[PDB]
Amino acid sequence: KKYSIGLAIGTNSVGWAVITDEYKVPSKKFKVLGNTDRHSIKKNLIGALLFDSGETAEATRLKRTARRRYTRRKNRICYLQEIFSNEMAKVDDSFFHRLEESFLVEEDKKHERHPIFGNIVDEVAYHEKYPTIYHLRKKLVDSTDKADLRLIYLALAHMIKFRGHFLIEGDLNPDNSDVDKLFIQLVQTYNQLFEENPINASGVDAKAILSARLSKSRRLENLIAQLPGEKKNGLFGNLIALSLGLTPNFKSNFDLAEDAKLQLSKDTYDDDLDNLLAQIGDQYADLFLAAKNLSDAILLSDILRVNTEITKAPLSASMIKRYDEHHQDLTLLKALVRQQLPEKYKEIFFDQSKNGYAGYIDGGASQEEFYKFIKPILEKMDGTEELLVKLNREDLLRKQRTFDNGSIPHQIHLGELHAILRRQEDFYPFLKDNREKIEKILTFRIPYYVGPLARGNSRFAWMTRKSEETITPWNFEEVVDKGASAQSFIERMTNFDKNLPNEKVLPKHSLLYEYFTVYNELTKVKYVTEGMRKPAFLSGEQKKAIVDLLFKTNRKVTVKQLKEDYFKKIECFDSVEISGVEDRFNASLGTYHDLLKIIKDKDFLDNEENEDILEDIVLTLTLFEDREMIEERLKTYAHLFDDKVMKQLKRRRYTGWGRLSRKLINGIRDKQSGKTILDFLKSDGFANRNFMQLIHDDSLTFKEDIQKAQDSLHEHIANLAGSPAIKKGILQTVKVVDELVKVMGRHKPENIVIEMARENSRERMKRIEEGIKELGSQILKEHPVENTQLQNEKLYLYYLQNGRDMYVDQELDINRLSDYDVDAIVPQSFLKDDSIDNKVLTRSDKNRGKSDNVPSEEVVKKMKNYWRQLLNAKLITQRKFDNLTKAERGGLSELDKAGFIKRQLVETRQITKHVAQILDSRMNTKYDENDKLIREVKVITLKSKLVSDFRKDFQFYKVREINNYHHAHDAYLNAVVGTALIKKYPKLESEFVYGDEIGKATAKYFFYSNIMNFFKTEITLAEIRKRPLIETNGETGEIVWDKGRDFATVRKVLSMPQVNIVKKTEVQTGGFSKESILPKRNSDKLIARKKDWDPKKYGGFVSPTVAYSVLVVAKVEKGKSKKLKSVKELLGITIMERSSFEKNPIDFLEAKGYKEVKKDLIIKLPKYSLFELENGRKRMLASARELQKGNELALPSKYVNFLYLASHNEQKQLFVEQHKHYLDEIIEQISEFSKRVILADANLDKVLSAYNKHRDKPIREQAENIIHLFTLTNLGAPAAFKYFDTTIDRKEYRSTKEVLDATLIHQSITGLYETRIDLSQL
RNA sequence: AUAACUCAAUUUGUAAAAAAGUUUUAGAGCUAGAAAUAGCAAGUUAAAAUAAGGCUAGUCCGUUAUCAACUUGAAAAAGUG
DNA sequence: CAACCGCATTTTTTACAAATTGAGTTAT
DNA sequence: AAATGCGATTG
Ligand SMILES: [K+]
Ligand SMILES: [K+]
Ligand SMILES: [K+]
Ligand SMILES: [K+]
Ligand SMILES: [K+]
Ligand SMILES: [K+]
Ligand SMILES: [K+]
Ligand SMILES: [K+]
Ligand SMILES: [K+]
Ligand SMILES: [K+]
Ligand SMILES: [K+]
Ligand SMILES: [Mg+2]
Ligand SMILES: [Mg+2]
Repeated sequence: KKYSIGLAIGTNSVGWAVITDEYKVPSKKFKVLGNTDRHSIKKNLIGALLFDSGETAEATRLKRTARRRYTRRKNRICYLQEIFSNEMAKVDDSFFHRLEESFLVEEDKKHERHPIFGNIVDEVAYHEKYPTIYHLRKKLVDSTDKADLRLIYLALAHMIKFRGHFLIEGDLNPDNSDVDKLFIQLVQTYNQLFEENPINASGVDAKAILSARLSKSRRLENLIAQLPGEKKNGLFGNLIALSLGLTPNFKSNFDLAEDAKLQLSKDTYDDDLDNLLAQIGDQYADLFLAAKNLSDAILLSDILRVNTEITKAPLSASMIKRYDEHHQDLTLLKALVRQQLPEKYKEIFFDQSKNGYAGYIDGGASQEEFYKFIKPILEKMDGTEELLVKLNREDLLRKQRTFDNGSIPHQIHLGELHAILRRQEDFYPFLKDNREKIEKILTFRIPYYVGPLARGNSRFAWMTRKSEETITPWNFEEVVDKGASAQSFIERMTNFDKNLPNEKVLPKHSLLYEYFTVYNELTKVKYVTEGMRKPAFLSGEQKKAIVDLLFKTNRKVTVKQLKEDYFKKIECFDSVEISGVEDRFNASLGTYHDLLKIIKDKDFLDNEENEDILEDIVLTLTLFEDREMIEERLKTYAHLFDDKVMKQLKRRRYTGWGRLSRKLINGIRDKQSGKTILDFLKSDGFANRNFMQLIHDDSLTFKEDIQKAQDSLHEHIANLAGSPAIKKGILQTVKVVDELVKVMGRHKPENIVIEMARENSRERMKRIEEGIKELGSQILKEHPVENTQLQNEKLYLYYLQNGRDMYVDQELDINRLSDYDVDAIVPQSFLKDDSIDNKVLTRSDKNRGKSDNVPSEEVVKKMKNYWRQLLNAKLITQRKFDNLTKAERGGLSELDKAGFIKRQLVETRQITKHVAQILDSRMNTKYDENDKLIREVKVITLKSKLVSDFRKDFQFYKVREINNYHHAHDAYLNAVVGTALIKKYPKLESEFVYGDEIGKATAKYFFYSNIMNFFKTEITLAEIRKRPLIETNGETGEIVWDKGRDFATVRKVLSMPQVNIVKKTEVQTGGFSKESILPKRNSDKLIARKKDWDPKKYGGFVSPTVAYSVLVVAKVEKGKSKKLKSVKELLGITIMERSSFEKNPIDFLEAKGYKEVKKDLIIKLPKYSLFELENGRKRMLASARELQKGNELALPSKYVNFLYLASHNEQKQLFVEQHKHYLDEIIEQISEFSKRVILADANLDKVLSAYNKHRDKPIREQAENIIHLFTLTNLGAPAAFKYFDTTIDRKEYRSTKEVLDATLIHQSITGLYETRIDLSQL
C-alpha cells in the first residue's frame, strides 16, 4: 500500500527506509518471539545494516601458493634422499633419521644429538674446518680428494633447498677473468669506428670499478670520469651503461627522431638492435657485440666478488669472503672498543635487546638497525675509517643468509652442484648414474601454464595427463601433456564470441582480425572534391587500392598519406576533404608488417591459399609463450621457409584476444549474397555497411543466424566486476529489499531509490624513482625522500613535477609548499575529481588563466613540451595530459560543461546499473498482452550529490561520528528526493529510471544545474525568482511537494530516536591464530605447531581467534573430590577446533571438562551477538572473553545541526553564538548516556575535567573536539580519542560474565523481527 | 543506453618461482669460587617446521565468498509474525 | 579484579585472462 | 594499515 523504498549502499553499511505518499515512514507493531515478557514491539521502518568489509581473494591466494612451494621443496629433498638412501645406509645407519629429528629436544630424540656424524668430537672437528656451509661447498668444488658421503649430501641438499631464482633463461658460466681485455676490446672497436676521435685505455682499471660493489649508475659515473672529453650521455657512455645492465637511450647520439633504448636482458634486444642498426648502418654492429662481450664477464659482478681463476665456486667463495672480513673487522672492532670506550663494551657485545652486535647475532636486530646503532660509535672513534667505508657500502659485518641474496640465479648453485657431482662421481658410481637426476631436481620447475599437478580434486587445476604415471621431474615431459595444458591455461579464461557463443575469439593480432578492423574503419570514410556534389563512400576497388598501396606498405596510415599518396597520385585531386577519420587511421596491419620483416616474402602474405597457415601461426604465437613449444608447433611449416626465418618466427610473440570469432568475420554467409561479413566490409556497393549494420540489417540474414546461435542471485552477484566489498553490500541490499517486501504484506513498492557511495606509499616512491631516473634528474640526490613522506599531497605533486611549476616554466621550493596552490586541471565545479589525474601543484592557481575552463592556451603553449616530458617519464598519465592541453582544442565547449553537470547527478557507474538491473528483474516479472514487460516498480538511481546538496540547502545536517543513524537518514532522503524528482519531471524517467545547436547546450547546462529548485521558495542564480508554496506537475496536476508540511515531515523523521541499526553477526574465519612463533614458556596460551611439539618444550602460537562462542550449561568437576558443580559459561570455539566441535559437540565439550551437557540449550553466538541488560544497556559479543558497546546515542537534531555549524551565512554564525549553551547541554546528554550504558567512570571523569579545562577556547575548536568525544559512546569496539591534548585510553570490557544472565536478541536483517531469550532462565 | 576499434589508466581472478624471518636442536665455552656471582673467550652456520591437519592419497587440499531465531532441508534456500 | 602497556610475518620476480573508466572514430 | 582482540605487567 502506497510506499517507496530508499536504499544507501556502502562498503560497510546498507541504509534502508520506507516512505509513504506524503514522505512519512510508517511505524508498525512486530511480534516478538522467545521466552520473554514482550509479545510485540513497535518499530519505525527506517534503519541500517552494518557489516565488516568483504575481503579480496588475494591473501588466501598468497597463502595457498606459499603452501604449494613448501610441499614441493620438501619433495625435492625427499627425491634427493631417495637417491642417497642405499649408499648412505652403508656409511651411517641413521644419518637421515638424525637429520629429520634434529628439531627435537634431547629428551625426545631416538638417536645421538649430533646430526652430521653422531659424536661430539667429529662434529666439533667439522664446525672447525667448515664454519659455514659455504666452506664445505667451496672445498667440495675445488678439492679432488674423496669426501664423506654425508657432507656431499649436505652440500647438494643445501643447494637444492635454496636454489635461487629463475629470471634468466639459458645458462651462465662465470668468467670474470677478461674484463680488462674486454673493455680494451670495446674501446678498440669504438676507436676503429671513430678514427677521427679515439678513447685511450690509459690503464683505466675497468675491472676494479665495474666489478665494484656500487650501483651500475655510480660505476658508470666513475668510469667515464677516467675518460677525458667524454660524457655519460655520449655514445660511449650510453654503451657502457648498456654493458652494465641499465636501459639507456641512443637517439640523441645518432640524430634520430625515434627513441632507441636497449636493455641487454630484455628478450627484444635482437630486434631493437636490428631496428637501430638498420637506421644507423650495420658498421656499428661490432660495437654492440663488444658491449655484450663485456656484459657477459661482468653480468654477475655484484654476487661474485672473487676471481673465477681461483675457484669454480665464486659464490661460495664470495660468501667465505663475507665470513673472513666479518671475522677480521670483528676482532678489530672489539680491540678498538676495548681501548677507547670500554664502558660501552658490555652493551655492544652482551645485551641482546640493544641492537648492538649482541642484538645483531642473538637478538632481533636487523643489519640495517645494527648499522644505524653502531654508526655513531664508529665515526666517533679513531682507527675506524675503513669500517665506515664498509658500512656505507653495506659490507661491514655481513652474515651469509641475508635479505639481499634474492639476486642469485639458480644457474650459480647449479654450477657448484655440477662441480661437486663431477668431483665425487669418480668415487661413488651411483652419483654418476644419477648425476642428471640430481641436476634436474635443482633445475626442474612446474611451468606456470601447467598449474597444480592435480588428479581430479583441485578446484584450481586444469592440466592434462599424457599418461597415468605419478609425475616426477624426470618423467614430466612424458606424462604431462604440456601442449594441452598450456592451451587450457588460456582457453579456460578467454571469452567466447557473444554473437556465436560456441565459437572462440580470434587472436587480437590475427591477420584476419586486423583486415576486419581496417576495412570496418575504412568503409565509413567519405570524401569530397570540388567537382562532386555529395560526399561519397569508397568503393571496393578504391578500398583494395588504399589497402594494397598504403596499409600494406606503411605501419600506420595518416590522413595526409591518404590525401597525397592515394588521392593526389591515383586520382589527381590537388585537394580533398576526408570525413571518416582524424589525423590517422586507428586500425592497422601490424602483424602484416611483423611477418613482412620476418618472412621477407610479401607474395606469400598476399596469397590467399596461405591464409589458414598464417592464422594458425599467429594463433600459436598468441596461445603459447614458451619458445620451445612454439617451435614444436611450427615444425609442420618448417618446409615453407628457411631455417633462419623459423628462428626469427620463434621469437615473434603476441598477447591479447579480440572480441569476435573467425566464423563471424569470414564464416557465416548471407543466403542471398553468399558474402561473409568481411566480404561486405570489402565491398557493399552504395551502402558501405558497418559491422554493426551488417549484424542488425533485416534484409541480410546475419542477424537471424546469430539469434539462432544464442544463475542464482549469489553467483550472479559474485560474477560482477568490482570490489568484493561493494558486492557484499549489493547482496545485502537485495536481501533487505526482500524482507521489507515481506513486511509490507508482500505488496511491492511504487519506487525503489538506490544510492551507491563512490570509491600506496611504496607504489608512489616507485613511480617517482622510475620517472626521475628516466628524466635524468638529480632532485632525488638533491632532496632525499621516504615512502611515507609522499602521502603528503603537495610533496607528491612536487616530485611528480620534477620540482617545477606546472603552469609556469620556473622552479619550486620544497620549503615553500604551504605557500603554493593545488589546482584542479578541469575545475571542481564540473568534475568532482580529487585524484592526482586532475590535480596540479603551481605557485598560484591564478596563473592557470581563466577559472571557468581548462588551463588557457598561453599556458598550453608555454608548458606543452614539459608536460610531454612528464608523460614519457610516466609522471603524468595520458588522461591528465590531454585534459591539460584541451585549450588547444577549444577547451571546454558549452556542451561538455552541460555534460559534466548532468554527469554530477545522473549515475553512469556500471556496477550501480547492475544493482538496478538485479532489483528491476526481481520486482518486475510479468508481461503484458503484447509480451512487453510490466514495470510495476520503478528503480531510481541517484548520485550522492542530490541528497548532500539537499542536506546543506535545508539544514538537515549530517555528522557521521555521532552515530550510525546517518546511513538510514541518507536512505530516507534518497527515497524522498528521488520520488519527488520523478513525480515532478516524469520525462526524466529516461534519465533516472532503469529500463527501455549551441543554445540548446546552454539550456541543458542551466536546466540540470537548476533541476533541484522546485524545493525552494525563493532562489538566487549566479536575478531573483519565487516559487509557490505547493509544487505540482503540470500535465497531471498531482501534488509533488508542499513546503508547508513536507519539510516538517522530514524533520520529524530525522529526529526519531529509535532507528534500527543492526550489526550483522558473523562467524569469524581465516587464520587459526597470529602467525608469530614465540619461544618456549610455561603457559596454556601456547598452541602446538605439530601434534607432538609440546610448546612448553618447543614454543608455539598465541591469540587464537574465536570462530564463534557457544553457551554451555553442564557440571564441572571441582577440587580433588571431583564433586560436580553446575555451571553456565561461554566457551570460545576457535577456528582451528570448529570442525571438530561441529563433528560431535558433546564429545568435544566433554573433552574440555564439561559433564552432563544439556544438548538442547547449546546456543551458537557468533561475533557481534546482541545482549540487553539493565536500563536498555546493550553489549555486543566480540569474543568469548570481551564485549563491545551495543547502544546508539540518539542526539537531538538541534544539537546535530549546532555541532555541524560550529565545527565549520551570517545568520548561522549568529545562531551559534546565540545557542552556545547547547555545548554544556550536549555534554549533559553524553554524560547521561555514558553513566547509563558505557560505564567507564574514569574515562568519563577525564572527559568532564578535560572539557571544563577548555571552556575558554574558541567555540569552533570546542565543537570540533566535542565531536571527538563521541567515540566514547559510539557503537562497537572501544577506541582511544583525544579531546584536545588529553588522550583518553580505551576502556574495553573483558568479562562477558554479565551476558550469561542478560537478554539475548536474535535480529532479522532489518532488525524488525526479534527473538528475545531471557538467559536468566537457564 | 548498446556494439567494434584506438590509446591509457585501474580493478578482479589465477598459476609458477625466489630471499628473508621465526621457532627447537647441533656448533665440547674457559678460568676462578661452595654459592649466586665475577672476569674473559665466542658469535656469521646448519637441520627441521612454517597454518593443527585431511582423504580423495594427488609433487592434491587447508585463511576468499556465503551465515539472526524457529519449523524443513544436505545445501542453497524455502515456510513462520 | 582494573588500569595499563605492548603486539601483530616481510619482501621480491615471472606469465596470463576478464571488466571498468574515459578521451577519441564509426554505427544501432 | 589500522585496529582491535589478547597477552602480560602492574597497581
Ligand atoms: K636418547
Ligand atoms: K670525462
Ligand atoms: K639478529
Ligand atoms: K639466518
Ligand atoms: K584517429
Ligand atoms: K603469447
Ligand atoms: K627449411
Ligand atoms: K568469511
Ligand atoms: K575477517
Ligand atoms: K594484477
Ligand atoms: K542478524
Ligand atoms: Mg605441511
Ligand atoms: Mg633460516
